[PDB]
Amino acid sequence: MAAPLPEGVSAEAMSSALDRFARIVGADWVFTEDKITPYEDPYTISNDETEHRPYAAVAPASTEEVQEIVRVANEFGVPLWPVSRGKNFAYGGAAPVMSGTVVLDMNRMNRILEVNEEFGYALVEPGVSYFELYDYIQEKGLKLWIDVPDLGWGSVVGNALDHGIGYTPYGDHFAMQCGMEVVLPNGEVVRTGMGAMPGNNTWQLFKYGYGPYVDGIFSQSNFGVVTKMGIWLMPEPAGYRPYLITFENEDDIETVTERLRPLKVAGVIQNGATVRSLVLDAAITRTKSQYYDGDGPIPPSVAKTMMADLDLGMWNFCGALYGPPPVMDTLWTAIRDSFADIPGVKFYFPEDRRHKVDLLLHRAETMKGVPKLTEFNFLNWDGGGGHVGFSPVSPITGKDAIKQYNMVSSRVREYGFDYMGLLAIGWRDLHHVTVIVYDKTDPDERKKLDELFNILVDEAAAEGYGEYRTHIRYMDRIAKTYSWNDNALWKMHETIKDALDPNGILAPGKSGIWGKNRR
Amino acid sequence: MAAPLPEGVSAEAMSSALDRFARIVGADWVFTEDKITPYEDPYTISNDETEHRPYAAVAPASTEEVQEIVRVANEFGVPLWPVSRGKNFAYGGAAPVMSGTVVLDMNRMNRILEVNEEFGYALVEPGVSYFELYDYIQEKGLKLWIDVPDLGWGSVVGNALDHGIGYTPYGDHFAMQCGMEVVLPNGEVVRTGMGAMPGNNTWQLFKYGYGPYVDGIFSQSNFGVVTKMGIWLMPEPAGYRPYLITFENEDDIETVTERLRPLKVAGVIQNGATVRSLVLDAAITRTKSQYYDGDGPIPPSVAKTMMADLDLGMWNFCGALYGPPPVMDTLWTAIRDSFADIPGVKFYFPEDRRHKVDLLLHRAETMKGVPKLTEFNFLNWDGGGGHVGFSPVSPITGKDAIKQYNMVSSRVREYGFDYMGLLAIGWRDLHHVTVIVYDKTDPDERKKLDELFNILVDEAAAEGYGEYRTHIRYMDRIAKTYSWNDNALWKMHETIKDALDPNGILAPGKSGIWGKNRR
Ligand SMILES: *Cc1cc2c(cc1C)nc1c(=O)[nH]c(=O)nc-1n2C[C@H](O)[C@H](O)[C@H](O)COP(=O)(O)OP(=O)(O)OC[C@H]1O[C@@H](n2cnc3c(N)ncnc32)[C@H](O)[C@@H]1O
Ligand SMILES: *Cc1cc2c(cc1C)nc1c(=O)[nH]c(=O)nc-1n2C[C@H](O)[C@H](O)[C@H](O)COP(=O)(O)OP(=O)(O)OC[C@H]1O[C@@H](n2cnc3c(N)ncnc32)[C@H](O)[C@@H]1O
Ligand SMILES: C=CCc1ccc(O)c(OC)c1
Ligand SMILES: C=CCc1ccc(O)c(OC)c1
Repeated sequence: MAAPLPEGVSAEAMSSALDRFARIVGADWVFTEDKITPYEDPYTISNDETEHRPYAAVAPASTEEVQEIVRVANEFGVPLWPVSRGKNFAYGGAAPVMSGTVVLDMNRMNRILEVNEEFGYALVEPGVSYFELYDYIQEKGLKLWIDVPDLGWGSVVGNALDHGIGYTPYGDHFAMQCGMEVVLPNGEVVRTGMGAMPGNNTWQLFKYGYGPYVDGIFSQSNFGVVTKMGIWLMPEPAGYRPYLITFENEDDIETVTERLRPLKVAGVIQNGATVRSLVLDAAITRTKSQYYDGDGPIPPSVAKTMMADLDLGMWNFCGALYGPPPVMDTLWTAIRDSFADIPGVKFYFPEDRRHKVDLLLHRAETMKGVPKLTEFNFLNWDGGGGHVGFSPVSPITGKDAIKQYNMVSSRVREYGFDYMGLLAIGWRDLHHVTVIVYDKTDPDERKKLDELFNILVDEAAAEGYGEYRTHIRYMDRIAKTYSWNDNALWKMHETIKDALDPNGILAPGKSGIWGKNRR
Repeated sequence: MAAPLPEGVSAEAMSSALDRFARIVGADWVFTEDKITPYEDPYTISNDETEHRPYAAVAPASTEEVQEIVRVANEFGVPLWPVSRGKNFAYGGAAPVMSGTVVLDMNRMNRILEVNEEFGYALVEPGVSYFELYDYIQEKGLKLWIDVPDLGWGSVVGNALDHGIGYTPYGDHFAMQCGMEVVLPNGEVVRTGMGAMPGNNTWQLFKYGYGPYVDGIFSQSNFGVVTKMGIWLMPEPAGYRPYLITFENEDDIETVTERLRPLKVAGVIQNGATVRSLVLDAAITRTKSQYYDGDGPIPPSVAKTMMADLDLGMWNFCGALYGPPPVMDTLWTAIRDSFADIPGVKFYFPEDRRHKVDLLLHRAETMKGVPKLTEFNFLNWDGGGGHVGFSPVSPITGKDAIKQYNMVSSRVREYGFDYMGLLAIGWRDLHHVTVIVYDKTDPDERKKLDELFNILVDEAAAEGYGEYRTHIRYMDRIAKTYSWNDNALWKMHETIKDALDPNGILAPGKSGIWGKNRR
């Protein structure tokens, strides 16, 4: 039941590390036994209780405390798993790849250092939630919008660092980053970009500074602990019009994707708009048992009944227009005209929706940066479960979108799960995120889910498709798919890992990076 | 006369390396003795003939040749200076920081691998010029625009890697980079992003791939040799209207900058528009001798004559509108109304310019990505010179812009040069590039220029202002300005440098990064 020590670390070295942590942060902020529960992955996959088990957690309240924790980790060989808020649900929560790792929980580092209206940026510590930043802005009356993922309880910092996405024009969270403070694995502190200039007034204004542009190496990484991050924020626009376009046929995603490509590449679709499958959208407001008594995935009659009941299609394109009315009118003509000849297509603004509790009314808040927790509802689809994200990247091409749709949905449904797919529209790509809802308390369901997930990764890789982000359980497996020139890129990451973190004390296994002591 | 050997490298070691280079590339493509002259800085600053002298150059035609050159460099400890085209004029040309370095000239690697109209991207080798990419697009009738710096003979790759800028909405060249192939300092080759996925179709569509985001560490860097690079390209817009707004008073730049800020942060100003001083703009079509017979910088009465003769201001704001006419009309109303109340303001479209050879008619081409060589015209201003760029970063704030103007123009004029100032508007910053035109053939003028440059650096840094880019001569001095926490950031760069390049054979001194054998 209890976590094992990490390999190569004695009870004495662990015990000396945890006493030193308690001196740095205070005894109230070192969590070791009954108190480790929140750091376990909430959505279990393994049936092996020795896997992904944190030994303890430590909750610092300053950069100095993070530095001291990292120095102690080096002294005793005790590996850390840094998290900003640790809400990485469906990718492991706050749990580490390697059992015995100590979570470094930066929740209590929740200072909003600055929100600047005139330049549209925030400078935040890692414990700052989307709810907290949003509330600060509303309280101060600042004419800025934030960009939120579906769950507002996450970290502005942590989500961006994991290459997270939201649903406004600022939906590429890491792309909006500007300036960061990093505790390097030796416990030294650096500031990137203009933050390296003493007395600067440009840390959050100009990304590069001078010399190598290194901010990105601390994203999806174990090269450092990020303790402050700047992020650009969108000025409140002069107008906002959310829309939903629904498609009748699963096979419409091919032509729909062809039509989205020129609109997104030219920026006529201004936001990280989405195309969401029926069940993902139905599960926000309904449960399977309201339409079907069976244990399988839904049959076609059930899909069609849900579509007619909820005014949803098999595919649901949710986007928004932003700016002065004459600009929004022009963009709407180009978007509407692109879809208007597909048989079965329907166009909605919010005023056109029948239900008070409705997909479009919900996503209208998301696409103006309003944090919420409504998306958690899809976990009740089959009575209450966990989820995991299978998140391959696609070109914005109909051939690829319908290929991935067919490959993923056929397998998910074969293993007894409904298909719940998001196509998140990036600058030149789709993130295809399949959320697989399963009973995480049931060892037989966990076994099927694990087998299915390995199949989806292998079949996607055999088609030249890689994941952008993954669960702690599969980080090695995904690294091994990026194998060009005999794993050349991971050999370079391991070179950088050994130089910055020779003792391998930061997040062993994050993104399949281990360091020389554990390779 | 001849370059010295690099310190620590024997005549035998150099001779053995150069013979091995000739076996790799062919004896015709190793340049020594008289064939070295194009690799010298054309715009000399030092009065010491032993400084910034390349020993030789080698001109490979494939990534494989680049890899074998790098392996031989490691074997003999012979340092390389990689350039894509080596047209870095005003920052050293192709010349190295450290005398005795061999230039690794990638001009002959000039394949356009792909230009993709429907996804708006190109994949290019380092030798591809902006002319070549532009001409390929026009010949194939592809509906794409490129983004050019003022000089079209530079490298799409090399300019981006040095954080170069241009004048369309795609003006931040490095920001539009997607996917690269790098020869690491050990001679191994890696592909970043989705390039690491065998059989991918997403290298130029999704920046990150999976894991640490490293593309940035190879910009303004000596961490590797970039051999292929993707870049996003703008779809040809539905319309295009370039404009010039002129201001009568040198002090107008304070209020003008205050008004530019909200327009830029909200994206109403769609491109990397520019505010250029009178002399920089006058010098595109006139010489000082046509207005003034005096020895040094122009007096106020001569400025007023020039302004009325050319329809220029003390400050000239050159931008463009892009997209459908209703969009261009809406953005123009916001831009025009922001400046309308400034005494002495004048607004011009191309049809309003009375000169046939004119600043606006020239920059109208630049702001739709037409490569040209007309910007060298300003070098005629005082009878023929070279130039160096003093390039501090500023907030988009009136107070900062007028402070930098006063600091820089005072000192430049005091040392006998005219002030020629560009404020290139980025997303949240101004790049303030002062081009100092000087008689590069005169040791007394080079001594004044060198002393002036040192003063501009030290005075800017005393005000918390750092340069985004600099000349080879000043790379150490600029690195030493980014000194926060006892030079913490450069200690990290040196850690990564020693891990990737233990022999220190890539570009010692680039961005003030030397490697353990030479610091
Ligand atoms: C189940 C689920 C998940 C989900 C979602 C909807 C549901 C129902 N909607 C999402 C969305 O729309 N967009 C998105 O990007 N993610 C979405 N998710 C996934 C996930 O829940 C969220 O992304 C969530 O916000 C992530 O958690 P949080 O924001 O708390 O981030 P974290 O756990 O602290 O950090 C993630 C990992 O990054 C590394 N890390 C984080 N902080 C640091 C610092 N400061 N230094 C170094 N590394 C850091 C760690 O590897 C950490 O595990
Ligand atoms: C005098 C002048 C300069 C100038 C300009 C106008 C005038 C009159 N206008 C500019 C503009 O509008 N925008 C801009 O960014 N620069 C402008 N300049 C400056 C300069 O001349 C140009 O930027 C020019 O394009 C740069 O030269 P080029 O494009 O040929 O680039 P390079 O010399 O090959 O590379 C520059 C440095 O980067 C590193 N490097 C380059 N390639 C590699 C590869 N493949 N791998 C690793 N490092 C690389 C080197 O340090 C190289 O010296
Ligand atoms: C409804 C799903 C939203 C979602 C978006 C992006 C993600 O990476 C993700 O991971 C589990 C979930
Ligand atoms: C006319 C000046 C254009 C210009 C722009 C950016 C640069 O860095 C530059 O360097 C000298 C020159």
